[PDB]
Amino acid sequence: PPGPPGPPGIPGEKGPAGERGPPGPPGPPG
Amino acid sequence: PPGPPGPPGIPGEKGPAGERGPPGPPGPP
Amino acid sequence: PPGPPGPPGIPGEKGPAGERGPPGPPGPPG
Repeated sequence: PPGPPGPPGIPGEKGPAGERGPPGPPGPPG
Repeated sequence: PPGPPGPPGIPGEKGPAGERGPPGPPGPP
Repeated sequence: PPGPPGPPGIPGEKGPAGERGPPGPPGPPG
């Protein structure tokens, strides 16, 4: 009779980096 | 007679958060 | 005789993309 199921697959890879954040607030008035 | 293939692997981790944004605009007059 | 185990499963899917980064710092003085 055929044997047991094989091992689980390896984990997948880490996902891509997220998007760069938005610009900050305006600086102090000059 | 080997058995059937194993189950699919676990998902990978979510990617890192993006980098911080740039400085804001220069102060206006 | 005892059947050997099956082959490994397929690798997992990748993780999703990361979250957006934080806002930048305040701009420089005018």
